[PDB]
Amino acid sequence: CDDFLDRQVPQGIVTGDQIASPEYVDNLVISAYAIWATGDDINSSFSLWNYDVRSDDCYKGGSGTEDGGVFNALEISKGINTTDWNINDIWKRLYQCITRANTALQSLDQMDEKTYPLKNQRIAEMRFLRGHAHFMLKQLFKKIVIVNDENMEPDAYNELSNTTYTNDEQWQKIADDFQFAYDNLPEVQIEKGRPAQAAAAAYLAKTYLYKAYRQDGADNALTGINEEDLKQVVKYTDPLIMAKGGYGLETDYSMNFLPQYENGAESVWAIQYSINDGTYNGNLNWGMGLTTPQILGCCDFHKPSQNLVNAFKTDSQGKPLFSTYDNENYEVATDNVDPRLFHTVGMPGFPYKYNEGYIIQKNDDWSRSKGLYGYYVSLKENVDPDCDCLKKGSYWASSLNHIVIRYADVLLMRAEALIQLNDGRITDAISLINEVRSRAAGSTMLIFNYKEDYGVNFKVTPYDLKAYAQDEAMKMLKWERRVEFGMESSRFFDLVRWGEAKDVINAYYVTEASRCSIYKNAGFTENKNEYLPVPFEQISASNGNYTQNFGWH
Amino acid sequence: QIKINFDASVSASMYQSKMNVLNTEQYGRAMWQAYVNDGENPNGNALGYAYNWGYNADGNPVLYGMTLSKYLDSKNTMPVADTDWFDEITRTGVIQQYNLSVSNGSEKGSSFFSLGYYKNLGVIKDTDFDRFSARMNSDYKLIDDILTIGQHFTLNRTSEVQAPGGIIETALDIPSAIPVYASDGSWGGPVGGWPDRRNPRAVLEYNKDNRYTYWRMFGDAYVNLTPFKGFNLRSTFGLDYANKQARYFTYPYQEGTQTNNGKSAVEAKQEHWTKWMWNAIATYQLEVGKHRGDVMIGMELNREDDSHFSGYKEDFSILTPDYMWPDAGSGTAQAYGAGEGYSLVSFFGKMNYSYADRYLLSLTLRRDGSSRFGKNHRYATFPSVSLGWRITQENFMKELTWLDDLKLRASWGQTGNQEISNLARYTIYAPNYGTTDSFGGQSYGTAYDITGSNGGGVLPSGFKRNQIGNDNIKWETTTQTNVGIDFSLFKQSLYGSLEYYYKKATDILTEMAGVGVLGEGGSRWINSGAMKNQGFEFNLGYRNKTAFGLTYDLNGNISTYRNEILELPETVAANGKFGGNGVKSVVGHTYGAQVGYIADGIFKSQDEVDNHATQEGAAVGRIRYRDIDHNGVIDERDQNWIYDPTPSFSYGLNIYLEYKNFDLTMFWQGVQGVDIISDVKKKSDFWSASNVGFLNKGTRLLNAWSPTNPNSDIPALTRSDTNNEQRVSTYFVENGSFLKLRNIQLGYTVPAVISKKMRMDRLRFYCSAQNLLTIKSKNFTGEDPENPNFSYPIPVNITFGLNIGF
Ligand SMILES: [Mg+2]
Ligand SMILES: [Mg+2]
Ligand code: NA
Repeated sequence: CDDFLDRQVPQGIVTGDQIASPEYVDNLVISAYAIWATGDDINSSFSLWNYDVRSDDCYKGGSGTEDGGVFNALEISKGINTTDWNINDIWKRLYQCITRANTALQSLDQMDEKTYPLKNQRIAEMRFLRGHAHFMLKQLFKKIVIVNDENMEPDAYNELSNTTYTNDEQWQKIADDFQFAYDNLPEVQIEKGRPAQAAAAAYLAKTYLYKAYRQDGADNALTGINEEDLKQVVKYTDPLIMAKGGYGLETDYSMNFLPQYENGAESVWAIQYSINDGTYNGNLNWGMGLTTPQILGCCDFHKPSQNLVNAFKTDSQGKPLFSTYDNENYEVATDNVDPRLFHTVGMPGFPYKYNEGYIIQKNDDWSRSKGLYGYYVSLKENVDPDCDCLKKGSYWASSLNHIVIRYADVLLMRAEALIQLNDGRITDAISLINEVRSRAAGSTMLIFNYKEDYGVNFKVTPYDLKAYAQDEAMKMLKWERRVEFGMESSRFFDLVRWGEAKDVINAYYVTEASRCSIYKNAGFTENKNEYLPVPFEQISASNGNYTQNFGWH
Repeated sequence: QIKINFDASVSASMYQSKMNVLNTEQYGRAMWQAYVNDGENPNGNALGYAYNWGYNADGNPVLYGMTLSKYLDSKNTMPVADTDWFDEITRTGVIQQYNLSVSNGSEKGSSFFSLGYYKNLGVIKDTDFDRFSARMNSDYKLIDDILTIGQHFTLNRTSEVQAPGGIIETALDIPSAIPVYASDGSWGGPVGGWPDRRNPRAVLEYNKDNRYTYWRMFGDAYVNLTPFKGFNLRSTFGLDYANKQARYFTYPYQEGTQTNNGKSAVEAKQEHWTKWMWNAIATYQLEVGKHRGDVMIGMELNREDDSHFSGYKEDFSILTPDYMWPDAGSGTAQAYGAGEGYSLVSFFGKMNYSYADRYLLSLTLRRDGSSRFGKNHRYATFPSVSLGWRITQENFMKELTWLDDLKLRASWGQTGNQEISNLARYTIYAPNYGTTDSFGGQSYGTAYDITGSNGGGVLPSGFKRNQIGNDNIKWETTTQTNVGIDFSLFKQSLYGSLEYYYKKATDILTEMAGVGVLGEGGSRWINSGAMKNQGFEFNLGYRNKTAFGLTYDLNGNISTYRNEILELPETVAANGKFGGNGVKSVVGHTYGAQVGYIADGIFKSQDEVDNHATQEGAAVGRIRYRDIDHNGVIDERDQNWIYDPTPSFSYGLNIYLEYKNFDLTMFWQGVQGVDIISDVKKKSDFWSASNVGFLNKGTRLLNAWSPTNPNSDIPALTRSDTNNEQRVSTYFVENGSFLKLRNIQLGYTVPAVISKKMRMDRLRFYCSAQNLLTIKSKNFTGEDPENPNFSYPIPVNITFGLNIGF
């Protein structure tokens, strides 16, 4: 009677052998783009705002320090544990991205180009995704596992080890993917979710940059700057490639952070959050669920630091105050300010995201903490409350696209590599800086009246195309990056690339302790805190194959 | 000969304890204490507490007292309370139950007819349950002692409303300062920085209409056939059908910061569970005077299919259950459903033999198959021999007297475990589009707006891995060898037994989560290793009577066992799962043993800190963790075996007393010398040991070590756990020894000479009580030590009843 235990089969399911069949293959491709909108969490955004509170840009926020207590530890650099659930989380999650990319490659690789004249184009897409994941995994941890054999069987995974490659050799493997993506992506994607060739380039460069500040030793301190790495950053940022895909700078900065201008000509590659789309409440950007202003009732995380509000001050010559900005807090009526502030930090006495029927105040309705973490709001990931694109599920989320690569990044990175080459192309790097700066200059759309109605005195001026010292050109480069990327989670990562993590962060820790009291007992341990630890649960479960990070053992 | 059996029962049910939480008053103390301890100014708190405080001459901080405004609120819409939040959502429970059964039996055929009713108003507010049942059994002898056909039948109807998931637990970390109702008498809730957590009582209201309805038919029909003498085969077929329907109403809410944005919705759920069985069984037996046999052979098929589906609709214009059906919706919708199933087949047989009621023996073999597995290993065979020896019946231990019975059993019996996921063996891919709720995000959805249109229609979907398959999975086998002694002494007044089991489980089935690089869906049902479990049980009782007709029977029990893991795949020992928290492989240790740091009290002195090994966030008032390294730093290698859930022994005792028509009977159970490990102490002993800030906390953290209170084991109050106090430490292990009066019951039996006056036979009233009193050790911080992960006990039952029996 064996004709009896075979009668039943799985319901609503593809079993495993069938997934390899090709009719399911564009399903797999799409499923791998999806997770980037559908696999993050309130506490573990794939924008990594959570783990940029370490930077001198932002405070945790919320009720008090007892709320999300493990992110307070990070913010101050004390109490961080190799077992903290939040870190083991971000690990597990970004490797969940990869499963989808490799499942897709395990079938893409087994197709027929004659039958599928888009095989190489969609292999570039999956490898490009897999890159994007390893890159953020490298930023957050340094000593990552490289999972890049799409045909690897489940039990081969037990013997994987994060030491298999060296530091340069891991960056190189993260390059090897974007390089393939560049050599096989179309110059335009009629579906903007897919990266264009220029998108795989910018990343390819960005990867070489972080590879250029070599930490070829045992600890996280710099061991030299590689010029062959930098020559590659100057290569794949050439405007002749970026023209070939239609990319450039927007007329007005604010356009990169408004739902009305998703996918403009500065959005080199972005996650496509969407609503009214069949999903329970939307493929919304649920990762910014904590950083919605307290006026909605929760939760006032991701609050911008005064140190950032001040770094927009300018002299009467329209330049940053490179050595005097933090002495006295930004005073609206006396100081010349950079316009980029009013798109990054919503300040008290001002409208919350241009909607002047929501003016920010110093009260229960705008600080969940009674002023502990301040009275400032991050504007970039949040929107107008009257938007038809903001819903409430568990937290408040929108459909605002999250950009991974802004063309400004391309320009500044290019300027960075040029300056660091000191081959007389410093002037060219300056000229690139002036493209980004002169843009922010005119960006007074939506805020032109501010001069009369609030007394704000805009004044930003580009630098003079003369000679500059390599230490001097870096100084300005760093600053443009500081003002151009406020609250975009790049900031902490930038200092670790530069290797001045300990020096800058501790100096922020003393200046800011008079203004925020959570920063009193804080302190950056050098050669340890440049990178999160490797999760104990993971090292534990590798039965000897994993190695901890320096200074965590 | 017709028999009637009537029963009736009222039962009251009450919580008698709970984890004491903060007063709205105490809460303000503790927050201030944590503020000043941490040396930051306690009048910049975000909750609006007003402290006046100062220094006590030694130079230490002291609280003078506390004023809150009348309203928690810049606009006076929410008022401060002292809500006893657990009391607001708790009730006394009352059970009503009746059962009537009629039974006609002829020497031709017989028939039974039951009718029962049970109704259970629960100990939570706005939750009830009731249940009708009717039994109809009968059989028919179609040829005198040759051929018979029979039937069995039972029908149930059930209706419940259920507490949402852990409201009690949500009811204890909502601050008592939050008011049930607000100013206008609406529903109340947090505001401002008060913790984001919804009025349990509101929730209980909004959920009072989510009621389901459930029906069940089960029973069998059989024909038993008996050719010639002493032999009879019989087949039976039986079935079991069940069905559950419910509407789940979502209504809107604005309760301070707790919004819903006005979402209304209903979900109509349906679930069907269908099981059927057919067997056939031949049974000969012989008995040539002094010599007895029982042989038995049979087979039995079972199949289960079940399925469930769901219709969900948004946006209603009338927020009631009369209007809120899906047809009446005006917004977006969703549909859900799936089913799973399995089947089992069983061939088997039994041996039974005896001499002159002296030397016995029985053998059993069975072969079992299951849908769950691949064809490779689908069956497996379980033999089982046991034998015995009634030894007083022997023709030489006859003089002995004083003892009346002494047997001597011994079993060796394999047995199979099959209960796992119906889809154990598949790499499962599912097309998760994203149609389903999820807390915080983590949809894990295969949909994505590939075109960048922000959507406005159906989106490209995909597939996603839910599991990894192993086509090598197989049964699990327990080899249990038994051995013991049945005995009975002085004129059958002293009785007992004495067993020694030795279970041994082989190829244990669990579902193993995946290594983290493996990624999504890495998770699979494996067979991992073996485990041993052997112990000794001892039962002994004495019964007698007295002059003044007092009959009594005290029966006691003492148990003890040990348990050891014998073998684990390296990957599975390395990751914990069976113990050792992924620091120390659990082979050669007890199932569930844990490993963590060991806590050496509190630093009471900067010197204690200083001539202690280096500790990260150690200061005066934090917990001092020892250096098992003995290497001067504490890092993570400094941890050994701290938990071991095996009891030292376990014991029980039953008491029966009978006197002057009365009927007393008690039941005591206990365990001596166990460990216990829990989390509750993160809620009772720290301000800052949880992920969300400002929830309500326990009551003994008021006793925190401070300058003004040394010699306290509870570490100091701080706003941010910097000694990682909530690592896995001996702090969290307590003694859970205990002793528990389970049931106790008194009963009066009307004497038979006057029960008949109103035509009966047995008329008896009774009173009982389950879960009456417990006895814990002084080293346990409380709330029922045999379930230490709960911050509340099992509620007490008290029952009045009567059993009529015409
Ligand atoms: Mg979008
Ligand atoms: Mg040590
Ligand atoms: Na910071």
